Amino acid sequence: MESTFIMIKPDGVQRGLIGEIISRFEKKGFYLKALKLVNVERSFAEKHYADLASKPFFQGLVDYIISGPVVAMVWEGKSVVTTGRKIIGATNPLASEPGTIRGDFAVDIGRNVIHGSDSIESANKEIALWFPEGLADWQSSQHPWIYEK
Amino acid sequence: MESTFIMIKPDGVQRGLIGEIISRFEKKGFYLKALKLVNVERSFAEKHYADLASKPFFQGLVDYIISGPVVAMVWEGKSVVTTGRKIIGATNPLASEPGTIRGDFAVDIGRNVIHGSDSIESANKEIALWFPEGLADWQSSQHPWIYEK
Amino acid sequence: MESTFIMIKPDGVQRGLIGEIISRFEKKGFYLKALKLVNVERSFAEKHYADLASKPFFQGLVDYIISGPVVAMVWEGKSVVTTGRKIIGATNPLASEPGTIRGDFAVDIGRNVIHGSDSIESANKEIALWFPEGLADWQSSQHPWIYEK
Amino acid sequence: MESTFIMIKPDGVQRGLIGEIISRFEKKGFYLKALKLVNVERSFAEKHYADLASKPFFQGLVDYIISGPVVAMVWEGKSVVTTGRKIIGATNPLASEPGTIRGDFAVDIGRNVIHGSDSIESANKEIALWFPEGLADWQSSQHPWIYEK
Amino acid sequence: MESTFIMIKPDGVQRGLIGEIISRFEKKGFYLKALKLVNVERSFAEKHYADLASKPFFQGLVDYIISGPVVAMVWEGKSVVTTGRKIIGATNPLASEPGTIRGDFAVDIGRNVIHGSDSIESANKEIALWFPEGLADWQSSQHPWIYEK
Amino acid sequence: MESTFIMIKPDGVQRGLIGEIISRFEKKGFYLKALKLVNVERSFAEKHYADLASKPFFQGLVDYIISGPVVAMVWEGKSVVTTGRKIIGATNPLASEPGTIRGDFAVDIGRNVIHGSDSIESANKEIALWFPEGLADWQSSQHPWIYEK
Repeated sequence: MESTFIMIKPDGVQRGLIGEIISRFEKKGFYLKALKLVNVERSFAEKHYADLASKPFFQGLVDYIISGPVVAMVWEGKSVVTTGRKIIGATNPLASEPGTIRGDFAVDIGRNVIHGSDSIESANKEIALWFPEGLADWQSSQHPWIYEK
Repeated sequence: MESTFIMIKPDGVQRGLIGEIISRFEKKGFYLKALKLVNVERSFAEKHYADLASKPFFQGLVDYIISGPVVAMVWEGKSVVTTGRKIIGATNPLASEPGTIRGDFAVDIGRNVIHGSDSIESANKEIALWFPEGLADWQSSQHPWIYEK
Repeated sequence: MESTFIMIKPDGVQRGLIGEIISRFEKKGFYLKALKLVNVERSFAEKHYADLASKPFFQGLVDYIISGPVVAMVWEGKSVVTTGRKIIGATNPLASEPGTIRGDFAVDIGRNVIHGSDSIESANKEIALWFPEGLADWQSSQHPWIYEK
Repeated sequence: MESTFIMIKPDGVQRGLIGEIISRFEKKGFYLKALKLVNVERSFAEKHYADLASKPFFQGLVDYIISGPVVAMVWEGKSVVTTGRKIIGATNPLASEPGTIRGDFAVDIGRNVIHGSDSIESANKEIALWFPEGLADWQSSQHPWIYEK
Repeated sequence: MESTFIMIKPDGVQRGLIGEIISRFEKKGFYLKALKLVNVERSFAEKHYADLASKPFFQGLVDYIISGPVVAMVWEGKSVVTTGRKIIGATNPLASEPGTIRGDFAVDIGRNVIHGSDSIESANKEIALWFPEGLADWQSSQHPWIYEK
Repeated sequence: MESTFIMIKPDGVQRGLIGEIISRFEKKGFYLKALKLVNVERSFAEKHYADLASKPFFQGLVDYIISGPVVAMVWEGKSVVTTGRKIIGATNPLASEPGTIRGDFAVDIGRNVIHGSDSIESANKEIALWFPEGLADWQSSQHPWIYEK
């Protein structure tokens, strides 16, 4: 029942990786509980990157994330926060192992295809930020085969 | 620039087919312009299936679409309304071709995984219904390789 | 609940297509009820192809099937007999459409990868012949999403 | 010519992963020498898990493995025992690397999809238990390109 | 031993479809006998499209084929000419069937991803023009499982 | 703009892995700049392996590489030399991780499917030797989405 925030970045949209990314999370056994394709504006972007407001690359982060639509998602499951980062791979795509999303698809840190919450507290914050409206809840018929007890 | 409405039905979500379906439209070269996971309510379901209100099965259609979340999508491209439906495949399982979405995944007309607009006219209507908020516009850098001129 | 007999021929095994073929039936929503890797003896082969003993290429069918192990399967589902044949594609892989098993993988009628029962009465005979030990029964937790009611 | 015992557990069957799993071993270049779908009997399962008999989670293992059919397999090839384990991934899916079977597909240690022999000695034991009748026989035409010498 | 000329057009290259296209011919059982990535020069293009010199779309064809590199190939196998064309699918994207290359990837007749010889006579001519240096020869270890006799 | 030499060995061609290998490089975001199917002649093989001329296994290497056609390629991108080797996986398939080319496909060090340049120095020498004719020039429409700036 842990939940995490996964965002496909503008480059992930442009390079036609939306379905592929979602499939990795689906096949893993995680539950998609929220999803929307959205164009972000500066003021929202500034809130998402709030932790980095004092960084000199802050403006570039904001300039980029508004330059194309992104796909915002909430995924739910056991250890989905840390396992979500494992699926995504390392920060630098070139250090990311084949088999991970960044390992298979990315080469440039500034074009790293996807974002995943770095921690349970970051996730709760990110989810409240991106999905004020809440989630589209459901119960998977495969629950008893994905999970024990 | 033609657009169509495409919905992954409750069985599509439950059977873990969301990414696979999206990948097929992406690889075809179509542009995703709206996307969301939603739990549908009765009156909205009744509006969506309005054309069938006098049919005996109308109630069943409504009950089912409200029984689980769906993925609502808008796709844009040349002839996307009919080509969208070609990729989806015939309604009747006996008539579906291997290589289409229903040809590959569906065995029951009542569990047909996905549904696309019949016409430009009905698409316009479905888009206005499902996405009052409008679309997330963008321009693909692959445009000049997908389309001539 | 209808069932059909599906057999991967010795060329299917040799060309490493066992998993791919099984995945196709699984993804379609059919239920695997029996499965084994078998070396076939001539008298058994002759029983399998009994309804063809009068023909000249009867010996040809028989020799082919004893030339290496085969994978014998029972698949269960709505219209699985006809649908099984549709997925397999035309007998002459030259006429087989891309998206079918023979359309994707085969070029020669004498190496056409796989066999599916041609009718319900043939399926019942074949299942009785290959699996007198019975089937492995189970209920899929995805049943209510693959089938209506 | 080394051989190992690989078993797709009931959740692998239910989640439709049979073909995918077989494909990974085929593509690696390993040779399938035995295959059956089976419903496991309780006293048989108690034997298979004997080495864990005095462990706490022992009865749970026994209860679970007879709760649905499994796919029992023998695979042959150089270092197939250790390499089969490498393909399968870490026991705890929390640790399993993307690109491995459990890394790609599993989230719960109690629903970890598949089993492979842990050593040559376990393999011999498991193979004698599950396939007392022995193996199917064949020689791959790809042998001289998979192996040297 | 029949051979055909298959060429991936600049849009096929730009959209990253090179490996995918080659895979489809490999899996079918055909033999790659010649292969090169090449930039095409205007007068060579004029020669390739010579038979269309009187047509008003001639110059557009010439401009387009030289706007990017192409992957020129020779494939060999039974009925490879007509089957090559079948794998490629209909010229017009409103007609291309899902499961074919154009069916799966193309939406515009002017950006149709790939070319295949339309007849044995055309093949022979194209092969002589594009590969006067001849072919690379080899024999596939899979020949006896792809072909009978 | 760094470039590397990647060669699919005879076993990779025989096993029908050509397209699958190319796809992995395309999907990562690298640019194919040279590609051809070649029958290597003894004196050229001796040049390619010149660095190992004093090794006892030198003649074995030479014998193998001329036994069947290879696919020679040049790929370009950020850190493509080291990244190429990462995608390919460990030299010994006992160590190669699932997700890498050798991880997924190879089991014998002597049949390790593919080779990539081990350094920028080696890559330059290899590119000069295999592609004296030079590289294809083109600019990917995806460049601004693969690379920042």
